[PDB]
Amino acid sequence: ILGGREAEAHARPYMASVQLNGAHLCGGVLVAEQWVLSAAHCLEDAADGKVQVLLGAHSLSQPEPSKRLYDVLRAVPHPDSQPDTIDHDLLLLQLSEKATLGPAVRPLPWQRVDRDVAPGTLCDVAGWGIVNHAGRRPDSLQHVLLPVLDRATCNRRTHHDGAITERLMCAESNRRDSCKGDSGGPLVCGGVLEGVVTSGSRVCGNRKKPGIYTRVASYAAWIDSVLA
Ligand SMILES: O=C(Nc1cccc(Br)n1)[C@@H]1SCCN1C(=O)Cn1ncc2ccccc21
Repeated sequence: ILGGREAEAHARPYMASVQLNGAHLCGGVLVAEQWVLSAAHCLEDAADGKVQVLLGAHSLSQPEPSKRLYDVLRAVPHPDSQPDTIDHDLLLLQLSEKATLGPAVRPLPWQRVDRDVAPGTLCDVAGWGIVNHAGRRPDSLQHVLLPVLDRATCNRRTHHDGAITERLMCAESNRRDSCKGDSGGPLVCGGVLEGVVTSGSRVCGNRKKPGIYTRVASYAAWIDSVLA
């Protein structure tokens, strides 16, 4: 998270860390007791290794009572996802067993009604992604409040040149943004999951290239289908 604050310890119980060989790769959001929603390209450059979801954390390294590592029993990518495109950049991970729910582990209600988030709405994106352009990996959870940018502005040739589909949404990127490793993370507006940070390689902190987030309500039927 570029230009953000450190998150309040365990204030976002839905928050998950998709890790490979004890190193954080992507953010994730607990959508059900045994399901974590993330991005489709998080396990791409992955070598022979242990893929695990960390729940109940604030610090990745320090011990916490709430912290629990889970094995990925099933990794369901969106059928229409491709490595080449940021479209349908969703991946549902089923945990080895149901998550032990508590004040620090609670699934987030995700938007089921397909309505665009009103441009200007202040949304909260959190993650353990790089905090500076030098690539400093934060140990503790970080977050930033970004206003939703309208698709028309986002699709300008100077911006994303029509790449933002009706299934995607945007947020402002002037210094304050989401970045590398924030991918797969949640975009929460009014305590409800609206977007998922894309795992597509982009350029953070520049206002002319806004943040791209996959609208969950746009893929509500697929999520429902998988979780059942
Ligand atoms: O690269 C990734 N994770 C990573 C790398 C270094 C440091 C940290 Br913290 N996390 C994940 S796994 C493969 C796709 N990923 C992305 O973060 C993709 N992505 N998402 C935004 C972004 C910006 C610049 C470059 C890549 C970007």
